Amino acid sequence: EHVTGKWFSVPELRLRDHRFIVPLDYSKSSPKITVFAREIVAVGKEEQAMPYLLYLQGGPGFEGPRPSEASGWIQRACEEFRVVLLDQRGTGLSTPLTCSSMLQFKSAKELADYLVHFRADNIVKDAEFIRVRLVPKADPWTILGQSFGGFCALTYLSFAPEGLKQVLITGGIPPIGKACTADDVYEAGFEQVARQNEKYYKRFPQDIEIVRELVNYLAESEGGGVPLPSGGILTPKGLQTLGLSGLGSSTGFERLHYMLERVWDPILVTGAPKCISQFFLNAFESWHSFDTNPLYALLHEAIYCEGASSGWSAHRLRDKYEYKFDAMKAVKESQPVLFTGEMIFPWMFDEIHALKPFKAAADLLAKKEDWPPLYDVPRLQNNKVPVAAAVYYEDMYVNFKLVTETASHISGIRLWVTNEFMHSGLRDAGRQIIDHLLGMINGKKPLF
Amino acid sequence: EHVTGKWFSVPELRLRDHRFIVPLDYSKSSPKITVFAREIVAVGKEEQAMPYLLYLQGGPGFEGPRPSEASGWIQRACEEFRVVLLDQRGTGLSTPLTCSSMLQFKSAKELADYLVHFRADNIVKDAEFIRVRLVPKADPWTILGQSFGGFCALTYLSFAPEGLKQVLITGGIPPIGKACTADDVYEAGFEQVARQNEKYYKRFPQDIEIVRELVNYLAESEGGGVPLPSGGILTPKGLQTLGLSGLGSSTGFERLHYMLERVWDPILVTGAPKCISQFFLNAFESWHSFDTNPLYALLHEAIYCEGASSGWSAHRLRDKYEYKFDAMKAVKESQPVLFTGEMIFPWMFDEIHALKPFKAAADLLAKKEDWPPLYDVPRLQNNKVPVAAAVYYEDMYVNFKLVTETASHISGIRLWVTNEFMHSGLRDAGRQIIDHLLGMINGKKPLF
Amino acid sequence: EHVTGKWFSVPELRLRDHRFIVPLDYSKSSPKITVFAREIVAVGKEEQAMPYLLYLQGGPGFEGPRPSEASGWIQRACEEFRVVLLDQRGTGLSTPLTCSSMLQFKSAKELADYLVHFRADNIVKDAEFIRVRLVPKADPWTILGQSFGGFCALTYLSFAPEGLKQVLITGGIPPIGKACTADDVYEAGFEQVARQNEKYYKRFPQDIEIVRELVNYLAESEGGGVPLPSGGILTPKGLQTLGLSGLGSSTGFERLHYMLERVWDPILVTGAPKCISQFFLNAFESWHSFDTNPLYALLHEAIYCEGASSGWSAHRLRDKYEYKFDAMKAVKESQPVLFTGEMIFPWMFDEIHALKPFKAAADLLAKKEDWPPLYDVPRLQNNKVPVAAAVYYEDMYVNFKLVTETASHISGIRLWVTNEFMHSGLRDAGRQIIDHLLGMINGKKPLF
Amino acid sequence: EHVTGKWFSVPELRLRDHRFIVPLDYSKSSPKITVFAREIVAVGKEEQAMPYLLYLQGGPGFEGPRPSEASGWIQRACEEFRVVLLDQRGTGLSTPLTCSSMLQFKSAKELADYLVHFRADNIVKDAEFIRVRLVPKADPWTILGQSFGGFCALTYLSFAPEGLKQVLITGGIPPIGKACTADDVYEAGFEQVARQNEKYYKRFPQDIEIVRELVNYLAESEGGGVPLPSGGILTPKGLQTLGLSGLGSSTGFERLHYMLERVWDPILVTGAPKCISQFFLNAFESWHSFDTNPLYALLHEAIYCEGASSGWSAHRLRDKYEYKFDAMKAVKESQPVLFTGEMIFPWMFDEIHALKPFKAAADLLAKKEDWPPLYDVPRLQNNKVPVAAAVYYEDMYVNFKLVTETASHISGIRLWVTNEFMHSGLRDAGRQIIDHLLGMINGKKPLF
Repeated sequence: EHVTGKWFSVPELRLRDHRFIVPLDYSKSSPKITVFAREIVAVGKEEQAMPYLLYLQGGPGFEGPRPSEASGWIQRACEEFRVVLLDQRGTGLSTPLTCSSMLQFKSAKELADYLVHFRADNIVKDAEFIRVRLVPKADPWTILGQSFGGFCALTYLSFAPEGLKQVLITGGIPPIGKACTADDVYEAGFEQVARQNEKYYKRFPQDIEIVRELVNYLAESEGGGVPLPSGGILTPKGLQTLGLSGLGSSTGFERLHYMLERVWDPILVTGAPKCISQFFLNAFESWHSFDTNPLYALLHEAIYCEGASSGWSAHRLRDKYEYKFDAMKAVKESQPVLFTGEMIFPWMFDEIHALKPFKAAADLLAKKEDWPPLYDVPRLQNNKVPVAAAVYYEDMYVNFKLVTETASHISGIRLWVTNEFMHSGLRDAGRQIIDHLLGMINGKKPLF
Repeated sequence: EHVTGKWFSVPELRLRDHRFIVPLDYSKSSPKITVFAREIVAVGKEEQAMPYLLYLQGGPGFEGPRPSEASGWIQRACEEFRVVLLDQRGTGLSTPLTCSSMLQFKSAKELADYLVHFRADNIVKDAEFIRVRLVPKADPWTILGQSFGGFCALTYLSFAPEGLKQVLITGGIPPIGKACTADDVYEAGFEQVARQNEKYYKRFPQDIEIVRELVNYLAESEGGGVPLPSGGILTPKGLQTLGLSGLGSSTGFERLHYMLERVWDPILVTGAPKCISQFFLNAFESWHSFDTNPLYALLHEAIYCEGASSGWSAHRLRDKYEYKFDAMKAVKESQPVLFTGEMIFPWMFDEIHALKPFKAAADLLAKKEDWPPLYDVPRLQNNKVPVAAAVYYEDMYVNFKLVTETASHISGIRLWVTNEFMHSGLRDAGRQIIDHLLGMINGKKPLF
Repeated sequence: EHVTGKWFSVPELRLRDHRFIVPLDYSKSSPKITVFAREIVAVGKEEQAMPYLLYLQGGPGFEGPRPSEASGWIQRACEEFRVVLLDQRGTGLSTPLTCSSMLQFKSAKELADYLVHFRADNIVKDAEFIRVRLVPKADPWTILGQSFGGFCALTYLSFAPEGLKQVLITGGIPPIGKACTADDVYEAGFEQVARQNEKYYKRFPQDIEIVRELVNYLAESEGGGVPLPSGGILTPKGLQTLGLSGLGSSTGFERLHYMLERVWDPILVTGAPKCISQFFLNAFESWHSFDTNPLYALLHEAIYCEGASSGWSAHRLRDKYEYKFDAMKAVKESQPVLFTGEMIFPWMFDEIHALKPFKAAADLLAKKEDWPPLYDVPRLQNNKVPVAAAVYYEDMYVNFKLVTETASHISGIRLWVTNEFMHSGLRDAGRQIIDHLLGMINGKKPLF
Repeated sequence: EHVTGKWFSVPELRLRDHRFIVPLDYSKSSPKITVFAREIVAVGKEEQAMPYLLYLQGGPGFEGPRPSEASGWIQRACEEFRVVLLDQRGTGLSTPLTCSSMLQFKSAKELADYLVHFRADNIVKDAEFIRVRLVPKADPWTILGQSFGGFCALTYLSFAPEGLKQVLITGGIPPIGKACTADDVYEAGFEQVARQNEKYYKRFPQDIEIVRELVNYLAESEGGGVPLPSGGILTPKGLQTLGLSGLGSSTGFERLHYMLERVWDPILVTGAPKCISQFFLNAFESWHSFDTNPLYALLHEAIYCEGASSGWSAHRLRDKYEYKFDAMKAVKESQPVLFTGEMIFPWMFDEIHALKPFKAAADLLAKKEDWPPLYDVPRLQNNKVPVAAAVYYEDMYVNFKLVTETASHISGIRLWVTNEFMHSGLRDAGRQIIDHLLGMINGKKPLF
């Protein structure tokens, strides 16, 4: 089954939507799920025969871009390609596993045994099920992957590379070659997270006292925290999560300072006490995404598993660095408190109200040993499909050593190391990323 | 008293903060208030002498711009001046009246006697208190007003105009010359709101069935609306206020369609009912500002009063148009339901959870009939300060027929009527708005 | 003693020469030396007071840029500073140690005791001697260093750091922290040279056979070679030095392909023997710089020495890599012949006619211990001068691993890593380099 | 017989080489010669049908462009045409007549009887033999020629107008209508050469003494000169030959001044004699091209012959101007000494070491009568092929008055006179030269 809507406009572009009915598990005919994609073109090119580009989104539970106008990489891509934006399984409009949707299962065993079908390998099987129907004569297409969309791209080079014309990857080469790589990722991740904290306080020296005051006030409170507007808790452990975007994203240092300006509430009536501001508690409750995209909490470590369980791998490895990462040791010893990022911890399923009912199913995932494979190293060592990659030298989401060690196992890969961009660099000056990566494959900047 | 911080850097900008201690009520010495402003200059110009520019922010209750990069109108303004961004009284870092802050007052009589000090005719006395201390030799300065910041600028042209070099306005010309203009504003408002709804359903035709089905489900639920995560309710009246920014801001039409794509949850497991999605409820609760900036609800109609009571004028006028604006009538007579904007109603203080304790103080303000005046028409009728205004022809938030009569009383005003921007226009290619406005005063485009 | 010439013109640029009389060695009063510098400004600014910039030239033994028009980085720099181009002592117009000029010394010991005064520390004492006489008020100035000019810049951050406003470096961070780093620099050099040879034959597959047929005819010829026009000899060991400019720079891969097409001359008269072409022998003799800049042979390995000898360290290291770099093993075993990098060898003073008499003085330098030091790590660790550096990821001359660890010993250095450019990146796209490196210090890009 | 190679890449361009067998003399069909042309296109256009363009390099005996990137005129031409670069017979890869290769001929008569086949009429026979099997359908093509390449192009319009779509010329219009025009060319040549020397010493006044001191030293030296590194001799007549490219070409004035700074070696040891520098003698030996392209000396005056001999016409014409061009008279009278233009003299074969053995064959050519035709004026007077020419008003190499008489005989020629450019202009402003000349033919700039 395949159905599609009428064309519609946003300023400078034309858009259309497609819906497919596809197997839950390709080992069976039944049950089915819906999968959704949106096709985009520049004005006046609705019927024109052109090459196709597939975009694969940057994170385990995130949806396709949803543009309001032509800008950035989409505007540029539309100068050459039909652009296809795919809503990955369980997110966006492709059978969504919202915090309300996952309450339909009676028991944690049923939820865990459903969630295992949503992973990188099935995302690639759905992309192949789309191009054989969407593309004229079932021709090959180009793919662009950001972050986790780059991990999907290496699974596509490993299995069914016959559909690929050329591959572009931004900030998205994974480590490969072990039954679970998660321990090597987080052991290196804490070192970049520590260095990004160094840069933040070096730029904004005044904040060291502000976070100190706030960590005391949250810890001296009767529960080790304070209630948020949506019935969750803010605690000194919860405060340390702001780094996930506040340190690793391109506007993060700028925004994190402007939020720490508004922490306390003013005394209007004399004799009233000093208090935490409702504006800060509302802003914190709106900063993260886990209460909205819960697959980014549940399936995060499972992207590294290829034959063994992760067992809450980030939570083990925090104990190797907790002499500097404990907020309570920091305030006692007069050290700055350190923020953390791209890593998840068991206690988040206690403090975040929307995750409360999934505490059991998250452990059944964390303990699963029998994860199927994601990559094929003997094939990648023999690859024929052209590959270009943007590699960021100071990236906290994927470590540079793990990238360059892996790049030796892809046969023909060309890559540019640059220091000039954060992990967000396909959004921030995205136009020149697409020009530079296409230029290598197209032959404008030949082997150098 | 006046205190000044150290400079800090944002990409291509240099920023510094100033804090002033100011009378609550200028009729006496004390109590005091703290007022905050941020001074901005381009790289390398911290010590250079240049003309000053003051920005007056566009809404009751809003903080100033908070820039994370140079690019926008601020980049242009920094080519010639050292832009000053003022957090208005009670709105931002200037002793904010957050929800948690307003709970300090023991009775509705105390809160209502305090909120009356937070109007436009005091925001202009703070601006005069600042320039005599901030500007070299206390020289005159130019002022830029967006929306409600234009209403402040007209009080400045009538009271203490001696400090002004020239005035630039975007939207923001009020009706003047009655004791309460709010009836006249809202009688015009429902006409543009009806028109803009026509255009929305002409552009996205399939949404006519999506809102219908949703209004029926919200009417059939127990006690009407479904409960929101913060303890509010989504009634079909609450669904109609979604159009406030959705129909009147430049990105609003596309963003409102992409929200209506997400309404229901998928039937993942057999026998589970059709159900409203946690994503839609969270997005709805994140859409409006009244919990974040409650001073925008409390003092909205009170900007139109000069010695007469508003008495919930927006709610009186709705009954004149109820034959088309009643959502229950639309689902029975198969007509499209209409959304609304820039109008606040009594029931919001029953239903938006953050506003629940302030209902009594909102009625004491709504029934007040002895406000001081905002304007002085005999002085506007003798004005010598140069004035340039950008006037948007199809503006939802201030009406063209009321602007064009008021523009006859300002003695030397030049104004540029255009269809090509919505009310958000200073944030939508603001570089050309500031160049075109300055070109009319400076003499690049002389009178014709 | 100090003299200066009259201004003269070049398209869009106005030049002027200054000549200084300087001691041969400091801590003594005599003998003297002349040192030459050339001031450059954009049109009409000759009388205008501006900041100064000094350019330190990139090869040991090379004269300054000598421009024919305003172009590249000189066109940019003259928008802001009064660029000074320095002919380093022993080069250009500054006491030139030309291949006939050095024949005035009656013995090899006499010559060797002269050449020891021409290192990087004395180049910084010359630059200090210029500033205090040339610059108004004797103020600080900004220094720019390509390659070995970056080695000079780190001695200027080690000794006399008071003269510096800010430092810019390009492909020029030295290794630091050992008595002689040359064995490491070379252990790493043969690794990158092997990589660049792989890319060359991967791009031009036909050249594998053309260098194997050529190495054979040269090995079969008398003495294993053929006579050059100046009476030197071409041998299979001598042919490998084409890799220096051929593999390490930005036009070398193309220039080296167009030269290898020209190797054999045609049979015009039947029965005439197959012979080596005069265009190839003339272009090979014209390809290197050792006939023109003999100081680039004699002092080259000495730039890595502090209190220990080099002892022909590049020749000592090729013995570890012999099995791939030997050209006669390569033809016997049917493998491609490799070309070599920025290395000097004992035999090079026998093959090249211009170097023949300096063979004895080369050994007296190569075996010399008690070289005075160049760097002061305990001052680099607590530096306060701003420093920016362009660092190239696939550089053949300075190894990335040695650069990135040495950058950790400068207190505030802002390096940017890139793969976009080769070592020549200030000549090609030089505008970008000055805008980006100034932008990291000036404030256009703050720390992230 | 025709062969073609595989494609290869340089930055922004794709290149391929074609090799053809042609007769030595078209009247006998034996012996054979191989001719080489390189085809160039922009990226991704290898297969696409677009019009061909032929380029004629225009130094007698010089190699075609040999590009390493897209820049100048080739970057622009490839926006419209399939560019074909022809190595003219006897140079580049088209069976080279280099020094070592001409030494196969047994006697001067054999050599002279070979060289008479390497002229401009046969270059057109070769170019027509290529079009008929390289171009699809054997269609017409556009041609471009600088200098002697425009010489060639008027013989193409004389003898094979069927193949020409249009003609573009950049200062290659010769004076036709006599049996040998060389006496007219050199009579008008010494006038320009004198006026260019007056501009040089007016721009660089300090050089007047430098050349005088150097002419005295060369004349007083043993045997009337100083020995070059290659075993040639620098005599004072040899020093005057710098002007060939030092005056008439675009950077010549700049370069020639920087070279005259380097003349003398310093005195490092007290009482050493003052001496001519090894840098200067190596630079002078590297300045001229006659060692690299001996066909440029041997077949120079032969381009002006159409039935009468040249008889060393430049050497004879010099006698009319000897009162100012003799360097020995100039020093004795205390006048400036003048550099010479593009011209060749009998003594060059006694002083340039590579030319020494060809002295006899040069005189057999210089005495040859019965040279065949080059032009057909009764066809040029009724030509129908479109022609566009860039004509330079102060050109050293082709005299303007000889162009303006010849341009009256071509029927449809449009020419633009300019003083903006020296003779080199197609390499200095390439882009705008091709845009301006095509603009006359295409109808951008109609008759006016």
